[PDB]
Amino acid sequence: DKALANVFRQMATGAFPPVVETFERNKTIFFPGDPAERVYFLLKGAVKLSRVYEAGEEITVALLRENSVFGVLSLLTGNKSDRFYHAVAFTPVELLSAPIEQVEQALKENPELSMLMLRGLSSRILQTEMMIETLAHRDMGSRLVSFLLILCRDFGVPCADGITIDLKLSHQAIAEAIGSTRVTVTRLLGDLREKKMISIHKKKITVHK
Amino acid sequence: DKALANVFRQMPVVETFERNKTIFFPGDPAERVYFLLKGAVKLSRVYEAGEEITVALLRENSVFGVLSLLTGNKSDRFYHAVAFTPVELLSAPIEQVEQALKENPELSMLMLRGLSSRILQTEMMIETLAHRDMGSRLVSFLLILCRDFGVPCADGITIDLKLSHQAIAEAIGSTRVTVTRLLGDLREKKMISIHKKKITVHKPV
Ligand SMILES: CCCCCCCCO[C@@H]1O[C@H](CO)[C@@H](O)[C@H](O)[C@H]1O
Repeated sequence: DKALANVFRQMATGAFPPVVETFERNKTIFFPGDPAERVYFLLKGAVKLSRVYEAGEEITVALLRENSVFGVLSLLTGNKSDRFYHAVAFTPVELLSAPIEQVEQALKENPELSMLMLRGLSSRILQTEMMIETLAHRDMGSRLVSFLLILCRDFGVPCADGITIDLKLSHQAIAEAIGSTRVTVTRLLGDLREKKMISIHKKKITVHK
Repeated sequence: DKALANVFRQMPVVETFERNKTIFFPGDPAERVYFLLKGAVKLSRVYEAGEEITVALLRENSVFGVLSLLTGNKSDRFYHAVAFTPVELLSAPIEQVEQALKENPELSMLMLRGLSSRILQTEMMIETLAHRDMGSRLVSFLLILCRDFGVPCADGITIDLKLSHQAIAEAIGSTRVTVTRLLGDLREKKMISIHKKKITVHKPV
């Protein structure tokens, strides 16, 4: 729509437009250690962004929803070459991507684009802060509940009993987000279901509240 | 430094806050934007269910109090900003910032670096808070302080801030006594030493 076409207009630099890319569920968009080459704009689906820290642990930093920008921190920084993030297609994803150097060029004396970028960084901050609340819980049960509520907000569809998260969710993908094992998540969701707090239909979780 | 002045010249009150004093409260609308000149600011977020959790430690040259505007929460912040140590800062009414973001082309470009820095600081608190044991959380938090406020040492890195056990506990979500005993254990192991209420980390490595 008009918003998307605007992004094309603000990103034109006399070479390629932003490219459409699609990724299947659970496919990696970019790996830590890989050259940080492109900036991404999420059109459909959910992206799990994680960071590999200095001691080497990988931790989810954000569950990015449609309209988010990512892969762009390096450009806004000093040092640039090497990605320390892992981006994964949490669900099937469609996005736009452009070389970092194109973004850097397009930003040049372009208040409209830097304002779009500012809103993007601000959304990234808010989403990272949601993961803070999730991971601050020392018990896995509460992390799982907080994570489900992120998904309710990002992808939830109202219904009689509550809110249906509008994605087919694997237990392993959930475990990876919250730093648990697939086995634990299956146990916890079973506990939640037996307590009548959630129901599951065709792999879509409905949270009753 | 020169960059912070640059952000300001695009966009008035000088204020000081003593240690632990609140700069702004959650539930209050965003009234001003703040440029931090001296000291440390602890930003925390109040979440829907009512828990308050640290989201960033801000150091000199940070700009804060503007996020809420950029995200449509000008009418009621869910952030709490506190002088983690005694602070000095410059502030401006948010209406003037709003005006500048709409007139001055170069302004939002100059703010991208500040927001990027905020993301990186929030991600450090992610790594700290994801630790389920308080000992690891404390150590991670001490390392954040070493990066953000550390001064190179023959002994190692000295965190150049005078911090109370209670302020540390609040930041990492622990009790005062837990932090006291953990710092005690770290001193017994020679991993840190404390002189004139300043912590030196001997090998952050
Ligand atoms: C295509 C690869 C380069 C990415 C830079 C694009 C910046 C996108 O910016 C975004 O555009 C959306 C649509 O209007 C908005 O709704 C967002 O709030 C905004 O941050």
